[PDB]
Amino acid sequence: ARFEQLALAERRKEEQQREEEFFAQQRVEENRLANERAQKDLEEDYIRK
Amino acid sequence: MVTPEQAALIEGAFRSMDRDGTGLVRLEDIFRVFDDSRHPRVRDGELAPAATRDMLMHQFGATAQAHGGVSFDVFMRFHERMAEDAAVAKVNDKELFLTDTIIGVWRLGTLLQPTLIRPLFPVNVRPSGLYATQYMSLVWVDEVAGPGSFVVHVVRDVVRPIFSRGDLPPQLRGMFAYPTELAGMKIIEERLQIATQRWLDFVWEYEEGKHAAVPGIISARVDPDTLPQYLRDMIVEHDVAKAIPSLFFVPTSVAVNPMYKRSSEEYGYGVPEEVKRMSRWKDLTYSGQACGLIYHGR
Amino acid sequence: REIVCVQAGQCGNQIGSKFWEVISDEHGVDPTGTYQGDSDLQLERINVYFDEATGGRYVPRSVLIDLEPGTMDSVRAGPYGQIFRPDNFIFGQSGAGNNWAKGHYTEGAELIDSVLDVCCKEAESCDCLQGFQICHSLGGGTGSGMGTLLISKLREQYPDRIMMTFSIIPSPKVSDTVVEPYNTTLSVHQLVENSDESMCIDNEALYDICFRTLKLTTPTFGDLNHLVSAVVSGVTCCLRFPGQLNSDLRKLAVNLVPFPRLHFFMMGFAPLTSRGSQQYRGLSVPELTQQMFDAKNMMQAADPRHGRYLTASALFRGRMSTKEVDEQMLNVQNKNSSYFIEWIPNNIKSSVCDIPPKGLKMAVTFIGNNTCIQEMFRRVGEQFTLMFRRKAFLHWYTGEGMDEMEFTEAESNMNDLVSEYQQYQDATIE
Amino acid sequence: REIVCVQAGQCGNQIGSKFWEVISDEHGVDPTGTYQGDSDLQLERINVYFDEATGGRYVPRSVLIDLEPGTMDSVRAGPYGQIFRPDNFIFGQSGAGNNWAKGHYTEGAELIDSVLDVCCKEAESCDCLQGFQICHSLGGGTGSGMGTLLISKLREQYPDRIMMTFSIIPSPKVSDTVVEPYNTTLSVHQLVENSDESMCIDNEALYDICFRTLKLTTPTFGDLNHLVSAVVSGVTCCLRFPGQLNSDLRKLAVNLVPFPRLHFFMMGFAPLTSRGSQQYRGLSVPELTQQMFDAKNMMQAADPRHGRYLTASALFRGRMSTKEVDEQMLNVQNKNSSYFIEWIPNNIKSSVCDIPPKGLKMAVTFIGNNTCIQEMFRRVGEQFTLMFRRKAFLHWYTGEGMDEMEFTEAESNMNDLVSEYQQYQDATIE
Amino acid sequence: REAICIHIGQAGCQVGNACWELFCLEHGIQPDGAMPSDKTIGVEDDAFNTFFSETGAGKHVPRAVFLDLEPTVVDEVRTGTYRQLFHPEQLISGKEDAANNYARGHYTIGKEIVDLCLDRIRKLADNCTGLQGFLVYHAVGGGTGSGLGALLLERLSVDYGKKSKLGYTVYPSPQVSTAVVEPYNSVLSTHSLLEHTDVAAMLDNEAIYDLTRRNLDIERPTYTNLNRLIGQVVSSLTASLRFDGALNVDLTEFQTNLVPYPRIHFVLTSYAPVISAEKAYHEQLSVSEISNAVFEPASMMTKCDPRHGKYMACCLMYRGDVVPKDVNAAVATIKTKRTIQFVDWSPTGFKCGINYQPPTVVPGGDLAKVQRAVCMIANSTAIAEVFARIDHKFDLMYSKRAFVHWYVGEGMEEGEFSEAREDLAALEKDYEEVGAESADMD
Ligand SMILES: Nc1nc2c(ncn2[C@@H]2O[C@H](COP(=O)(O)OP(=O)(O)OP(=O)(O)O)[C@@H](O)[C@H]2O)c(=O)[nH]1
Ligand SMILES: Nc1nc2c(ncn2[C@@H]2O[C@H](COP(=O)(O)OP(=O)(O)O)[C@@H](O)[C@H]2O)c(=O)[nH]1
Ligand SMILES: Nc1nc2c(ncn2[C@@H]2O[C@H](COP(=O)(O)OP(=O)(O)O)[C@@H](O)[C@H]2O)c(=O)[nH]1
Ligand SMILES: [Mg+2]
Repeated sequence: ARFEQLALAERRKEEQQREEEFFAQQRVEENRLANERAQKDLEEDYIRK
Repeated sequence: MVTPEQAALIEGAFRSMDRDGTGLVRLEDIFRVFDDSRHPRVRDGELAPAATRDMLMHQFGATAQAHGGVSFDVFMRFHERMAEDAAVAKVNDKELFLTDTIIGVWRLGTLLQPTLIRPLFPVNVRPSGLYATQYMSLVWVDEVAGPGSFVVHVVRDVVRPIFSRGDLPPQLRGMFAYPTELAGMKIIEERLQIATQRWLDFVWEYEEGKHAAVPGIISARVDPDTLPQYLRDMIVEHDVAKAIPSLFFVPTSVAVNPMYKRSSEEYGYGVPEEVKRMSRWKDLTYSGQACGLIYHGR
Repeated sequence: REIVCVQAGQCGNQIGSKFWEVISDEHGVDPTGTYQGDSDLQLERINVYFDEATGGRYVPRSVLIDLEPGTMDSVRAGPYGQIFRPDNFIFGQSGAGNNWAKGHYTEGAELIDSVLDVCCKEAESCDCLQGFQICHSLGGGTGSGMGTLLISKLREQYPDRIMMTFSIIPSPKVSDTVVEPYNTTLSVHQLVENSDESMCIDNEALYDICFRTLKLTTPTFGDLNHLVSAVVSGVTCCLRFPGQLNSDLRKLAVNLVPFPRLHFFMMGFAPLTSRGSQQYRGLSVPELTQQMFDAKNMMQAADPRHGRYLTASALFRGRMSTKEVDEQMLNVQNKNSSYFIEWIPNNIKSSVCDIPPKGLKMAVTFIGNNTCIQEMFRRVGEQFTLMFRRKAFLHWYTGEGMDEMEFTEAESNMNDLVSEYQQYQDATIE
Repeated sequence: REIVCVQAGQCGNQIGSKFWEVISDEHGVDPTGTYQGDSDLQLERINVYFDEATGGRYVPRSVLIDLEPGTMDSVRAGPYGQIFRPDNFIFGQSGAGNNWAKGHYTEGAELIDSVLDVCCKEAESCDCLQGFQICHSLGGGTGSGMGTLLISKLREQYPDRIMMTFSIIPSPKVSDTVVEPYNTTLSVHQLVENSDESMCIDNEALYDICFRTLKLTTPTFGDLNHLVSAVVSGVTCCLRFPGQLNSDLRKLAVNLVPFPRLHFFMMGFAPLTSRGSQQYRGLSVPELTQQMFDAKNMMQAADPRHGRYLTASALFRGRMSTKEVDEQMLNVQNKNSSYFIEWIPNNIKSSVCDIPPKGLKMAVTFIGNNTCIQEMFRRVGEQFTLMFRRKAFLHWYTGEGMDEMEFTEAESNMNDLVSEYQQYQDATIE
Repeated sequence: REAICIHIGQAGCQVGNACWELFCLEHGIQPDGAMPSDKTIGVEDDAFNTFFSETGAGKHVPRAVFLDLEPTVVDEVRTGTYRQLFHPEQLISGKEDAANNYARGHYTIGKEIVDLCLDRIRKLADNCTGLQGFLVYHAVGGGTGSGLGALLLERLSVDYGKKSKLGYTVYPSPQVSTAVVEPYNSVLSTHSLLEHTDVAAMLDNEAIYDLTRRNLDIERPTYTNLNRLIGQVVSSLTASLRFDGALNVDLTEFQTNLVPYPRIHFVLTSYAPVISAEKAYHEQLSVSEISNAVFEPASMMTKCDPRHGKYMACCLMYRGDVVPKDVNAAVATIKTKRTIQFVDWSPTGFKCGINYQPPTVVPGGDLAKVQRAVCMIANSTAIAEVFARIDHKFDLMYSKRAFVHWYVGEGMEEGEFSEAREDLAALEKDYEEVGAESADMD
C-alpha cells in the first residue's frame, strides 16, 4: 500500500510545479504593463514638443 | 556585417513588400508595414513610438522624393547601418538580436490568416499555464479600409481559452486573439450588452452538409447587432446547435485557476477511490477468504 | 457585515474614485454595474460593499459631499462615475473659502441635515451594520470642518458601531495653503474625542515612496491615490474573503489600542517592486517581512527608529504557511528587542487570507501604533503657536464668529496628546 | 556555507566582472542567468555563491560600490553585466578625488549606511554564513578609504565570521599617481588590525607573468584580471566540490598563521603556459610542483630566496594520487632544508579536489607565508618618509580635518610590522 | 456505544473537518452519506453506531454540531464537499464574533445563542439509548472558544449532570503567539474548565510543529497537518469502543484509572510511529520500540518535559497486531529504566489496552502505513511548569491594567481577574503538594 502512497505524492509534486510556472508568467506580465505605461508618457511628451 | 540568412530575410521583405514588377517601393508602404511595437527601445520603454517615423523620414525621404521610391541597395545599406548600430548594443548576443529585431520590425513570418495577427505560441500547442485562464478577445477585419491596413474591431474578454486554436479551419484562426497580441495595430472598441453569465456555442462548416463546432466558448454578452452578418451566423445557442444533424464537437478542457482556490479544499482529496477500495475490502472480509488485514467490526 | 463609505472634499472624492475603481475591478463589476466575474467566490460577499438593484445591478454604498460641484462633475465625467446613485451627491452653492469656520458654522449647518438624512437612509437599509469608512484631508476647508461635523453627528447617532477614518495631514514642506495649521489643529481636536481609530498619511511620504522605491520619473496624484486605495482595500480584505485565520476591524482595534486615546496608526504596504527589477526577486514571506518594516515603505515622515512599537498588526493575503509567519514575527521581535515595549510579552498580531490582490502572488498590509507620531503633532503645534501669538490671519475666523478661547483649548488638547505619547515613548526599565 | 563578495573601486569592479565571468562559466550559468549545465555535480553547490530567483534564475551575491558611476556603467555594459541585481549597485554623485581622507571621512560616512544596509540584508538571508571575501586596491581613493572603513564596520558587526581580502598595492617602478605612499600606509595600518588573512599582488609581477610566461606581445588589463580571477576562484574551489581531502578557508587560516599579526601571504598558480609551448609538455605532479615553487611564477616583487617560509599551503585540483603529493612535499622540504623555518616539523598542508577547472586535467594553487613580504612594506615606508619630512602635499589631508598625529601612528605601526617579520626571519639562532 | 461531538469556534470546526474525514474513510461511508456493500448477507455491522445514526432510507448522518459566531467557516463547510452529509440544522452560525474578548462571548452574545445550542444537544440526546460522553474540541486562546465554551460547559453540566465531558484543548504556546490578549483568555478559561470537565487533554502547537519538522520531513507545515494528527489520536482513543480486541477499555475506565483526585484531571498525549513512507521501509516496528517511543520527550504534543516531574498513572493504548506477552515485556522493560520515576504511592502505574484494528491511512495524509501503533495519555506533575509561565505573563500584563478597559466596559467586574488568578494559583499549589514523597513527611 505504501507504494500507492508514494505515487500520489509524486502527482502532488507535479501539480505544485505547474502552479509555480503560472506565477512566473504573471510576474513577467506585470513588468510588461509597467513598460506600456512608460511608453504612453513618452508619447505624450513628444507630441507636446 | 550581415549573415546570408539575414540577406535572405531582407530579400523576402523587399519582394513581399514590392507591388507590381517594378523594382521600386513607395514610402507609404514603408510607413504602413513598419512595426513600431517591436522596436527594441520602444519595447523596453525608453522611446516614443512617434519618434520612429521621423527616423524613417530622415533616412528615406531624400531619395524617395527624388527617384519616386526606394531600390534594393538603399534598403540593404539601411540594414547595414542597423547592424552597425546593433553591434554596440547592450544585449549579450548579437546575431539573434539582429535577426529577431528584423523579423519583428518588418512583420514577416507566419500570421493568422484573417486580420493578420502574430501568434504568441505555436497554434498547434495547447495553452500553457497563465493563458489557460486569461480571457481572450473577439476580433474581425474592418471593411471601409481594405485588408492590409491593420485596422480591426475588438471586443474585450468574451472568449474562454478552454480550446486550442489549432483545431479551427485556417480561415477562422484569427477571429480570437489574446490581449498581448493586439499591440502594434489599430483597434476600434465595441460595447457589450446587459446579460447574465451564460456560455454560448460556436459552429461552422467544412463541407456541404457537414458541420463542426466547439462547445461553450463565447459569452452570452456579445451583442449580435454590432457584428457583421456572417460572424453572427456562426454563433448559435447551445441546444439549437445540438439539434443540428451530423455535428462534431472539438475537444475542450477546463483548467483550474490558482488565484481563487481556498485552503479547506485540501481536505476532501482522493477520497472516493479510497472509500471504494475500503468498501470492497470490507465486503471481501464479510464474505470470508481474507487471510491478511481483515475488517474488525461487529 | 456591510460598510458604508463617506467621501468629503476634493481629496476625499478623488481618493474615493480610485478606491471604487480598485474594488469594482477586484469583484469584477463593470462600470455599467453588471457582474462579469469568473468565480463564485467574487459574488458571495459582494453585499459587503454593494447594494442590490433589481436584477443584476450593483450600487456602491457611498455618499459624495463637496461645497463646489467642480469635483463631483469631474468624478461623474470619469470612466466609472456612472455607477454612483445620483441622489448620493450632495453639494452647496458657495465655497468653503479654505476656511474652517465657514465649513463648520456657515455652510456646514446649512447642508448637514441633508447628509445625515442620506446616511441614515443608506444605513437603515442594511440588515446588520459594520463600521463607517471616511476619507478626508485635515489641511483643507470643507473637508476638515464639515467632515469632523459629520463625524460628530454619526458618533451621536451610532455610538455602538465602528468609526474608522483615513486622514491626510499637511507636510511642513509642501505648503499648498497658508492657513494649514489652524485647520489641522481644530481637526485633530475633533478627532481625538470622536474617532475610534485614525490613520495618518503625509503626502511627502508618498512622494518619497514613489521616488525612492518605485523610481517613477513623473508621478501624479493618481499614483498617490492608488497607494492609498491599496491600503484601504487591504484592511477590509479579511472581512470579505475566506482564510485560515480570519480577522476583523473590531479585532484589530481591540488588539492595537491599549488605552482609548492612543488610537492613531501608521500604514504601509509591502510588495512594491521597481519597474526594472522584478525578474530578480521572487515573492516570499522573508521578503515581505523585510520590506514591510523598512522605513522607506512607511507612509509617515516620522521614522520608527526614533520611537518604540507598542503593537503592530500584519494582514497576509495568499496561500502560505502559518509557521513562517509566527517564526518571522518572533525572530523580528527577539532580534530588535529594544524597540518593542517591554511590559507586553508579544506585540505583533498576524492574520492570513487566502485570496491575494489581482496580479500579485502575495501581499501584506501593516498597521503600526508608534509613539513617533508625536513628531507630526509637535511640528503642527509649533507652526500654529508662531502665527497665533501675533494674530496673523485671525480676523477671518473671528468675523465668522469663533471665540478666541477655542484656539487655546485646541492647542492645550493637542499638547496633552503629545505629552501622553511622549511619556510612553521615553519610559525605561528602572 | 555561503560566501559574500564585495567589489570596491575601479580595480575592484573590473576584477569582480572577470571573476564572476569565470565562476559563471565553471558552473554553466548562461549570461541570461539560466542554468544550462550537464551534470548534477554542477547544480548541487550553486547556493554557495548564487541565490535563486523565481523561475530558474540565479543572481550573484555581490555588492558593487564606487564613487563615480563611469566604471559601474562600464561593468553593466559588459557581456555578463546583466546578471547582477540592480539594487546591489551603490554609487555617489562626486568622486573620491584620488584622496584617502575624502574617501574615508567625507564621502565614506555619507554613503556607508546604504552599503551596510545592503550587506546586512544580503548576509541575514543565508541559512548559514561563511566568511566574507573582499577585493580592493590600496593605491586608489575610494577603494582604500571606503574599503577599509567598510571592513572595520563588518568586523564590528560580524566578529565570529571570516574576513578575507585580496588587495592590489602600488609599485616603485610603474606608478600612476604621486600620492600613492599616503594611501598605502594608512590602508596597511587599517588592514593589519581588521583583516584575518590578506593576499598581496604587485602589478609588476602580473606584467612579468604575462610577458615572460605567456609571451603576449601586447598585454591588457583583461589578462591581469584573468590571472587574478583564476587564483581567486581557486582558493575557494575545495569549499564547493567533493574531494579526497577536503579543505576550507578556516583550515587554511589555522594552518598558515602561527601568530595573529603574521597574516600576509604570497600567491601563485601553476599550469600557466603559452599556446606555442603547450604541445611540448604533459601535465604531471612533479611538473606542477616545480612550476608552482618557481619564483618566476609568484605574484609579488619580493623573492622567496631572500626570506624564509614559515608555513605554506597547496590546493590541488584533479583526480590524482595522494602518494605523489605526499612524497613530493617531503622531497622538496628535505632537499632545500635551509629555506624552511626549523621549529615547525612540517610546514606544508595539502588538499585534493576531484573537479579541475574546465579544459585542464590538473591544477594547483599555492599560498605562502614568507618574511620577504617585509621588503615591499619597507620600500613603501621609505618613499613615505622621503615625502613626509617636507610636508609635500599634506594640506589636502589636513584641510579635510586629519591631525598630523595619525601619520606618525601609521608610520610607527607599519615599522613595527616590518620589525616583527624581520625578527621572525632571524637567520640562524646562535 | 455512541458518543456525540461538539465543535466550537474556528479551531474546533477545522479540527472537526479532519476528524469526520477520518471517521468516514475508516468506516466506509460515502461523502453523500451512502455506504456501498455488494454482499446481501453479513450486513450486521453496528460499528458505525458510535458516530452515525441511519435514517429509514438508509442514509447515514453524523452525531455532531458545529458552533461558531462568525459565519465564514461554517458557510465554507456548507458549500464544500461534505455538503450532503450534515443536516443543515447542525451547522449553527451567529452574526458577529467575540473579537478576541472572553467578556463578549460569555456575557453579551453567547447568552443569546446558548439556548439554541442546548436545544440541538437535546435533539441529539433524544436519538440515543446509551450516551457515555461528549467530546469537545476547542482553543482557549480565542474569545468565542473561551466564553461560549465555558458557558456551554456550565449549562451542559447542570442539565446532564454526571454524564462525562472529555475536552481536547489547544492552549497558548509558551513563546509562539498569535494575539496579544492570549493570557487573559487562557486564565479565565482555565478557571471555568477546572470545575466543569471530566478529563482535559493538553496540546501545544509549538510541540506539533517540532514533531512534524523532526520526524516527518515537512519544511512548511500548516494547520491541516496538525489537525490530521489530532484526528488520528482521537480515532485511536475511541477505537477501543468500535472494534474487537483482547483487552477492551471503556471511556469510563480512563477517568477511573487516570484521575487520582477530582481536581487532577489534566493529561498529556503522545503518539509513537509518526514516520514517513520513505523511512517506513527502513525500520521494523516492534512493540518495545514504539513503547520506548511514547516515553521520549521528543514524542510529546505539549511543550513540557516529564523528566522534570513524577508520573502518577499511565494509560497505554496499543492498536494493531500486538500480542499481550510483548506488551507485558515492554512495560516491564520501561519500568526498569532509571530516567522514568513513579510516585511511591502508585505501585501499579500502568493500564494497558489491545485492539486488532490497525490505524487507517488517509489518501492526502502524511503518516506512513504501519501494522501497529501505540498511543499514550499520562498524568504527571510536570504540567505545573506550564501554568507558571502563563501566570507570569498574566501578572506582567495585569500589573499595568494593559487592556482591562475593554473587559470592564463590556460588563465584567475587575474583581473576576483576581479571583481566577488566585484559583489557578491554588491549582499550582495542589500540584506542588500532591508530588511530595510521603517518606519525607514520615
Ligand atoms: N491546531 C490548530 N490551531 C488553530 C487553528 N486555528 C487557530 N488555532 C489556534 O487557536 C488560537 C486562536 O483561536 P481561534 O479558534 O482563532 O479563536 P475563535 O474560536 O475563532 O474565537 P474568535 O476569534 O472570537 O472567533 C491560536 O492559538 C491559534 O494558534 C487550526 O486550524 N488548528
Ligand atoms: N494625496 C493627495 N493629496 C491631495 C489630492 N488633492 C488635493 N490634495 C492635497 O490636499 C490639500 C488641499 O486640500 P483640499 O482637498 O483641496 O481641501 P478642500 O478644498 O476642502 O477639498 C493640499 O495639500 C493638496 O496637495 C489628491 O488627489 N491626492
Ligand atoms: N591589476 C589591475 N590594476 C588596476 C586595474 N585597474 C586599475 N588598476 C590600478 O589601480 C590603481 C588605480 O586605482 P583605482 O582602481 O582607479 O582606484 P579608485 O579610483 O578608487 O577605484 C592604479 O595603480 C592602476 O594601475 C585592473 O583592472 N587590474
Ligand atoms: Mg475567531
